Parts: sequence; C-alpha cells; structure tokens
Amino acid sequence: MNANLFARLFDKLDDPHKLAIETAAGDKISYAELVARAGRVANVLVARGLQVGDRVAAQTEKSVEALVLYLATVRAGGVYLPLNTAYTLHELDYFITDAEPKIVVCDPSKRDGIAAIAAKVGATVETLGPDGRGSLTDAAAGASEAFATIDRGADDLAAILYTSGTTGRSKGAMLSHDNLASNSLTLVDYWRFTPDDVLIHALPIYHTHGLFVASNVTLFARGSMIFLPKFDPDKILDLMARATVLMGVPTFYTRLLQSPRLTKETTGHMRLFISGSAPLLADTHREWSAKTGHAVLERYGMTETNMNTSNPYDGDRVPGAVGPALPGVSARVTDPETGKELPRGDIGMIEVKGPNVFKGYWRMPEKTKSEFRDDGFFITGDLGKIDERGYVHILGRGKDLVITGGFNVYPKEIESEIDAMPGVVESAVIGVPHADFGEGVTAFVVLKREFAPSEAQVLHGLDGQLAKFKMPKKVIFVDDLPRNTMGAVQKNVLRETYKDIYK
Ligand SMILES: Nc1ncnc2c1ncn2[C@@H]1O[C@H](COP(=O)(O)OP(=O)(O)OP(=O)(O)O)[C@@H](O)[C@H]1O
Ligand SMILES: [Mg+2]
Repeated sequence: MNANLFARLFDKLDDPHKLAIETAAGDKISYAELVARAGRVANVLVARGLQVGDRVAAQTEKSVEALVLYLATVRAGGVYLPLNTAYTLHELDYFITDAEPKIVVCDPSKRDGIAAIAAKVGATVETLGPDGRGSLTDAAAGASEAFATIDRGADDLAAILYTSGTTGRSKGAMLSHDNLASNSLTLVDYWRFTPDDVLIHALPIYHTHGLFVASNVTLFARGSMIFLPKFDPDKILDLMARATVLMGVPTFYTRLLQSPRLTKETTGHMRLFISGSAPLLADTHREWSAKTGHAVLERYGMTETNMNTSNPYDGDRVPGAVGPALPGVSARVTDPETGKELPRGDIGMIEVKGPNVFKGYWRMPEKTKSEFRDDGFFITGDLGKIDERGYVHILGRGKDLVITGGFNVYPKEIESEIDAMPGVVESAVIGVPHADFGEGVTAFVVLKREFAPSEAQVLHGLDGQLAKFKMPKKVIFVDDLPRNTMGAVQKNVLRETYKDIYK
C-alpha cells in the first residue's frame, strides 16, 4: 500500500540473493545487498539533515554508489535531483539556487567550489568519487542498514529531473512516485523483462533513460545489469556474449555499426536491442537488421512524461516510427494553434496523458499551465502524426520548424534527402535570420572521407527532389554536428554560431 517507489521495488523481495548489479570492476551485488546499501545511505541522509520532501542534488561520476544514492533518497522520502556530470560550477549555481536542495553530493575534486554554492541555500555537502569513495561512503560505513521506508502517496514527489536544455535553459520536471512506478511496471510487461535478463547499462544516470528506464525496469523485473561507466564499443561487444539486453541511443548503434566485430555471431546471445532518447533513423534500423539480424525496438519518451510510446516486442517494429501509445498512456495529434484533434495521418502537435505524465515544472506554475490543455493532455512540443495502425511518427520538434517566405518547412524531410546522397554521413537543417525571407533554410552537412560531393552538387541533387520553397539557401560542410552528452543534436549551437551568415 505504500506508494514509495523503494517500497514498490523492494518491500516484498522473494529472491533476495539473486544478482542485481555487476559493477565495471566485476563485483557482484545481490538484491539484498543493494537494499542494505540503500538503508545505510538513507540513514546518512537523515543524519545530514534530510526532512521528507527535501531535495538531494547529486553531481557524480557513474557508479553503483551513485545509483544507491538515488534509491536511498527516494526511500527516505526525499526528492532526488541528479545533475549532468559536465555542468560547470557556474551552471550548477542555477540548478542549486532553483531547487534549493538540503544536501548536495559532488565529486571530491569539486567540493570547495560546490561548498560555496551550497552555502547560498544552506545545503550540506557530501562527496562521492568515481571509485565510490568519499565522505558519503565514510558516513555510510558506520550507519545502520535497517531503515523504515517513508510512507508516500502516488502523487508525492520522488524526483526532479532537469530537461536536457536543447531548446532553452533546462526546466525542472516534478516526477511522482506513481509516475515512475507505473511507467517501469508497464515496460517490464511490454518488453517481457524477466529475472533471467542481463542488461548492459552504458548510459548516463542523470537522464531519464539511464536512471529510470534502465534501472527501474531491471529492478522490478528482478533481472540484473552490468553497470559500465561510459559507452565503449569493444567492451559492449564483449559483454553481449553474456547479456541479453542493450538499451542505447542512436549514436550507440551508428558507432557499433562501424565495428568489424559487429556480426550475427557476436550478437547471437542477445534478446533485445532498444533505442531511445533521439530519433533512430530508418536507414540505421535497416543497417542494423542487415548486419546483425536483429530488429531494434525504438521507444519515445521525455523528461516530463517518462515513456509514452513503444514499438511492440511481439509485433512489427517499424523503421522511422516510435510505436503506439503504451498501455495506460493516451496520445493524440492536434492542430498546433486551435488544439482540436486531427484525423489520423495528419501532421500536428503530439499531446499525451496518463499516469506517466509529470506534475509540472518546479516553481514554474505559469509555464506549467501553458503546456497543459484544459482536458489534462500535456503538449509535448513534438510534431508528428499517428498512422491508421496507431503508430506514432515523430516528424520533428516544434522549435525546429522553419518559417520562410510564408511557408512551413520541416527540416527532417530535407535532412532525409541529403542523407540519402552518396558520400554524406548526416545533416542538420535549420533556419537563421534572412532579410528577404524571414529565415533562410540552411543545411549543415557532414561528409564521408572519399565520396564527398560539393555544395552545388548537394543543391542540384535537392532541386530535383524538393519543392522550391523547401530548398536550402546554402549548404555548409562541417566536421561534425554538435551533440549533448546524451547524443542529441544541439541545433541551437548552429543557430548561434551561424546567426549572421545572411547578414
Ligand atoms: N525516439 C525518439 N524519436 C524522436 N525524438 C525523440 C525520441 N526520444 C526523444 N526524442 C526527443 O527528445 C525530447 C526529450 O528530450 P529531453 O527530455 O532529454 O530534453 P530536451 O527536450 O532535449 O531538452 P529541453 O526540453 O530542455 O529543450 C523529446 O521531446 C523529443 O523531441
Ligand atoms: Mg524538451
């Protein structure tokens, strides 16, 4: 009856000695051992001033100790607030001032600088390094394992995750215990996770994917994970011989496809490859199936909504689509302006509703109101369509739409045309200010080493395929596209760098 996520996970534990986590060093941690670790750390949090509802902010390198801190925070009735490991002291100041955590956990090498920030809000600072050592660990070594998991209701907060910051300054999403439990429980069934599953976990844990989807699904299912610090293709390829699931982002798949070790034989023990967090291109899906014989399962979620849709485990996994709405989740497509639902197949704003959807943005009630329809649907900001079979197709972010000379131009279809050309690795299409057209469609293209065409050849190639209003006004060759630490393209970086090209 306790809705606390920790209690949902562990209050009844039938097989306590089963493996939960293998660390990168090869240490093995049982379910019972994980629970006990979380008990010690929960007691530390209370000993360091945690009261129910208080935020615990964590910026640390990835380790099992860092995962335990998440579980312990939730267990103790706190609100877990992970922060991108790369955020500078200056950047952290915004998040700590916004969230006003009671406790901040950071890397030992940054304690002095973070202590000064923490002082502004009266927070206590503990440390945890990449080896799992630090003041938090010292405090936990003498703490009691026994901890009475705090009573929480379905709608009480478990975490605040800040969005990735792709379209603007990151916003804090308030996530409840039921948001997290309902979503992972649904996914366990939908993806047929069992106690026999072994997940290769190579994702960051400050993002919803690596933190909630990977960890909560595995732990509810009573499977295990192999907990790697970063993406390493050869290590991942090595582990596939003794694992069953990989959760990845599209860049995992494009990079693994460059390895000559990626074969049917190397992947033959694997049950399931999942992709999320950015668009898996249909060509990449097909390349994966051609090389390995596996059909990648793509799913779509956001910080604010957890997972909304998924390609079916036991049905057609459709290249370029993110699947139908998950059980319990409603998805529709609406006219961006009027908000009325569109006929199936028409392009508009994707909206979602369900127990997965967050409670709003932290201390931003006005912005929260503006992103919810009157009937409770959340406006995703993603444009797309739902086909006759109910599969959602994401055509792009609303923020990426380019208005030029009175026309709406959808960059994905221009990017598709360019990426189809021989000698092209990938492209990003944006608008930047243009005195004649409002915005000028501009294509940034990453070329292959040998087979590369010129600016003019690209435009000539597009001229035959594309209506005149959709044509890029210029093509710019770049060495790579800017991406965040999760692998998502950062089009605002290109918009800033190239803002004056038509001036
Ligand atoms: N499978 C997918 N296919 C296409 N787009 C995806 C997929 N998964 C995630 N996305 C995109 O990523 C977004 C969610 O990313 P996240 O919550 O990490 O922050 P962000 O939207 O990148 O940053 P911010 O909200 O701060 O601008 C989605 O709204 C969508 O635009
Ligand atoms: Mg977003």
